Amino acid sequence: MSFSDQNLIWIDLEMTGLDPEMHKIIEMATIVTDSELNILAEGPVIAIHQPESELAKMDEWCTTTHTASGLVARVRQSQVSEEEAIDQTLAFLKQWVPEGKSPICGNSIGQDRRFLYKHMPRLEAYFHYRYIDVSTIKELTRRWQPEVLKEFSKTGSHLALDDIRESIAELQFYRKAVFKI
Ligand code: NA
Repeated sequence: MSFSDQNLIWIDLEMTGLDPEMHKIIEMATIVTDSELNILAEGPVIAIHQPESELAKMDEWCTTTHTASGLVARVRQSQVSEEEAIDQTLAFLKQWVPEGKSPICGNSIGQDRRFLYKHMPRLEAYFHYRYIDVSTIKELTRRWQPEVLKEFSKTGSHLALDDIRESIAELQFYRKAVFKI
């Protein structure tokens, strides 16, 4: 419909930890916005099954966070593998954005990309090599006019779709608060 090589692909992952070589993806969510950040479509929100041996690598922060959110129960009950999650996500993205055109968009999105390179390279390849990291703007704003940041707050639930919605909201806030274009 609104298919455009200017559209942006937003992605957030939840993982069993911070190390792509040791840990696994347990949730993924995608959103497509147009170039002006209007949300066009939300993609699959997928809890990815992992065995107990992989959930058992989670430290206290990860265990308590993902248990309290309900994600661990969803992971245990899920019948979706990484490969199937890639397939669902690509089938969604191909309807909205051409391959290789959108930077990867989110907060500290380089971390998600590391997990995509390791565990979902077919999906990593769908992105342009660049990064749209909303936290770049967060960090520059903290240094250049930190009182701006008290006008915006996040819930931070570590439910992947809600968190990527907050990433988009953060950039929308910066568009009005710190940009003049
Ligand atoms: Na994240």
